[PDB]
Amino acid sequence: ETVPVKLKPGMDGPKVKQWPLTEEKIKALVEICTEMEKEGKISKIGPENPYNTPVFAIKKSTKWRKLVDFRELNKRTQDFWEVQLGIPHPAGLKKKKSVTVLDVGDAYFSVPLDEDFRKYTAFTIPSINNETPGIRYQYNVLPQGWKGSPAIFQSSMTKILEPFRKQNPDIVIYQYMDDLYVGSDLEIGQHRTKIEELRQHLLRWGLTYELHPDKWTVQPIVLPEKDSWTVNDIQKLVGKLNWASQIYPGIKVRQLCKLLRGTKALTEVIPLTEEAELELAENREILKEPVHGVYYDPSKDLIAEIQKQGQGQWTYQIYQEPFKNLKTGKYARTNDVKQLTEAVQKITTESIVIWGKTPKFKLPIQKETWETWWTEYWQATWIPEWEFVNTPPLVKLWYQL
Amino acid sequence: PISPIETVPVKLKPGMDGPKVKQWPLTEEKIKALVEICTEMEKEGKISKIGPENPYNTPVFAIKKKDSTKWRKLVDFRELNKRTQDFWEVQLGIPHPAGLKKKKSVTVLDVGDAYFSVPLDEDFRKYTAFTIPSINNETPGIRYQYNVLPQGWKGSPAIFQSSMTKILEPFRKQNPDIVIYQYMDDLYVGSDLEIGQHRTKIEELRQHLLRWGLTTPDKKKEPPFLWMGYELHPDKWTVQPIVLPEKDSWTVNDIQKLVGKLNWASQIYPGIKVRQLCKLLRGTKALTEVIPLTEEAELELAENREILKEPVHGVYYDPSKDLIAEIQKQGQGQWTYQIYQEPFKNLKTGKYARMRGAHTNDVKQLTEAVQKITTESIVIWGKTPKFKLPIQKETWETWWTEYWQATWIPEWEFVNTPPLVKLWYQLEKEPIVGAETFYVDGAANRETKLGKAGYVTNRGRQKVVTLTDTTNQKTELQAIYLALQDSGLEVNIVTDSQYALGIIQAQPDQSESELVNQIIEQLIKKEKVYLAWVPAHKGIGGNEQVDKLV
Ligand SMILES: Cc1cc(C#N)cc(C)c1Oc1nc(Nc2ccc(C#N)cc2)nc(N)c1Br
Repeated sequence: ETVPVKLKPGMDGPKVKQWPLTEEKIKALVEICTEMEKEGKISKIGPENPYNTPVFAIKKSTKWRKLVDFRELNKRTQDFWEVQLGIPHPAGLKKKKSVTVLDVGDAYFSVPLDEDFRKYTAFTIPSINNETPGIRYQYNVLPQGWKGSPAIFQSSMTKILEPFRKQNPDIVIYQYMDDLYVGSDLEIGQHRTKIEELRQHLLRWGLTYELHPDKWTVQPIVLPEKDSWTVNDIQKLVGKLNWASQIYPGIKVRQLCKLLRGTKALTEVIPLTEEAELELAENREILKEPVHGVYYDPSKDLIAEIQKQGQGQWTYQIYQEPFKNLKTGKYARTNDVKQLTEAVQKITTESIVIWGKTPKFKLPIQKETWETWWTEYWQATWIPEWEFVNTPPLVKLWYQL
Repeated sequence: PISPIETVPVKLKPGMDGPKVKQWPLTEEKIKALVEICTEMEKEGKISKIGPENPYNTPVFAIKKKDSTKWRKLVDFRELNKRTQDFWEVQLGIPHPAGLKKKKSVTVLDVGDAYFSVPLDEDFRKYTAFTIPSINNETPGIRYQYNVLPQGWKGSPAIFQSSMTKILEPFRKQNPDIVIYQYMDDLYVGSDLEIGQHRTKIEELRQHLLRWGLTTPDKKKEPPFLWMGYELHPDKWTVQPIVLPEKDSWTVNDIQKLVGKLNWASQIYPGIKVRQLCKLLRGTKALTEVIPLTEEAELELAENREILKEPVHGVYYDPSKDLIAEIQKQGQGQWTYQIYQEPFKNLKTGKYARMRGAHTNDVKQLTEAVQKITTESIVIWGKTPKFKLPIQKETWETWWTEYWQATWIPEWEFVNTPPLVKLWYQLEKEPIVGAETFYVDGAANRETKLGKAGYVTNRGRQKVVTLTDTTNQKTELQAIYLALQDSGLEVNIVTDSQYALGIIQAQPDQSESELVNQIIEQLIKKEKVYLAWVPAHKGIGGNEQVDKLV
């Protein structure tokens, strides 16, 4: 028996154009969809269904997997999956020694989708050179990728997990989209043993990598320590503190720029003052800690900014109001797009663990370039929202490591 | 016939109700034509006559077909249409010839009375009710509703195309070696069979079509086939013949049309240019208005006419070979490219001319062109080409690393086809010892638009100039230009304009701003330039001493 699903009032379903796909991905999607069809998961639809949602194929492991981009649908169903029922995020998760991520997307394939909602899940497999009409389907069952699916399966999921949760009260299990997040403070061997145990419960209802949220620490704005200092060195120093001043209460610059008096050659060396010596010492003491005055507001979107730092290094900040950093970090270790892609999934994962929310990303790249390529490296079953921006070149400098 | 295929379920938009428009009284001879037409339609099942009950109605009119004395039946579905649900887009996107494969035999079948051959959702038919008015409106009219897809109704193209697709399925599946493209009421069929086995296959197709309600006129050309602006032959293709007029005088209208034809020819004729012609179209002039061709436009026109004189063709796609794409810098901001699998038999060619921003360099543009060509390739062939680019590997990787945006291009090779794309200057990475430090600053007054731009150096030089109707951002550019023209071959420059710094550290080699181009020519002449930023009004030494003087 299905659950009635309503869109947000005044909104019609998604009408998003299908991205062009390479031969191999189209082939993989035909294969997969031919099978899902024979099994009743999806059915062919006619032209009286106007809606559309993009699909892609990704490579998990060498095996093609279908990925449906439900970002619009999720946005237009938001009232339903967020505030009717809806899934509480546990504050305890981010505190565990180990969190394991388990894909449980298969669970939705066994639950019928409300007959009147199915048409909104329409997608199209395109053909090369537009030589034939796209192949068109909609869903008969809870689709992977739709925020409605975990909302609806919620009740079943806690029945499946009750025994295991009751037997291990110190383990935190949180569901987000297609994934289960499982956190304990057990030793890593005992932790893995418990994941196996959990897998076995899962397996009775039809479900056949590791994070360490502690080892997540801030990436402070760092103030160089230096042998000697040039005027240029001081000016960079003053600008980085000047900008930190926008974020951190208590930052002081006065007796530091006292050094930069008159008009001096950039390369001239200037000795360090008693005064100044204490400042950057105390500013460093300040930059080490979390921002005083900044708190997460659950009614607001999270934003993530990323900067390309060079040599395979990337810096990022997560805030809700610009400059009010909830968290800062870096990613490292050469295809630019591949690395950015990895960084986005990493940042999205931490954000899920910490707030139970995905950020909207400001990506330092060309719209057209990102869209061509991100598919090649994407490995998650969710997709965050993103826009494209030109990194203010100074912001890059002030977050360098 | 009327196809035995299932109907497509149709509804009206959720708030709305069916049309209820009143019929305009008609001329006596239009009424007569309408009765004739409708009587014939009704005998073929296309329409059925109704009586109220049925509360709906939509106006019918009738026009005399050209001079040739036939009447056509017009229905005006405006109101039914505004009230009908949206449908999926028929098929957005049409094939490019460069993407087609070669065929030995091709034939074009057209479907007779296509829309009237497809049944309409039984439940929806009432909303198509119309009325032939009596003479001078004096007695009740004759009322009909459609049983088939009406011409002019919103749902017809989409439902017809979906019907044809369902009907073609089994035949496509049983005949994987033959290919069929659908468009509107035409079918385009091609095979690698010899005329005999092929004509036999055509007949099985027609037979299969007719089994499903769709007639296709019998067995009465050869290549070339004119198709969608193109000329198709069995193993090659070109655009349909382009004729550029000779005129002493060109209207805005004539030039628009010429640019359109040239743009169309650029799909297969290498190196067509329209930059100079397009500049003529700049401004706000009337269509009938005559525009003197500038000298460059007049030469560009010539250059193109020289390219167009003898025909060129493209070849078709062989799925077993790589695609090679080559790009050349043409004019300024102009890029041209060719795609082939065997040198130099182009499957097609193209132009790229877009400007992303006010300031760019050749490396950035080349990358954008590569991006546009990659997407075109996904669409046409389902894979990306191997590129051949007039840029050195060392140049590319020097740009990519030092630039703050992420980028990436697929497999490519250097090819020495000048002009080569180069970075024309590099900014120093560290302050230059022994180079004069210019502390610059510009600032404008908001309501006066009057500005000052100037500098102080560590060597004691100073200078301020006045600027008229300027902005704050221009004066900051002016200050930097000032420092460049008054300094030696090596110079450190300290600004407080993130704006100015953003532009210049991006390393532009071309701009829409004249000022910025001046700064650029100046940057190329230097031997070393180091650009630094400081926070303004933060009392920084050199800053608040050239800020105080400006
Ligand atoms: C059969 C056909 C005819 C015309 C038309 N008109 C236009 C189109 C889009 C066609 O479809 C296809 N044609 C070809 N090659 C082809 C080769 C030679 C000629 C010739 N002469 C025409 C088409 N390859 C396909 N995959 C498809 Br699908």
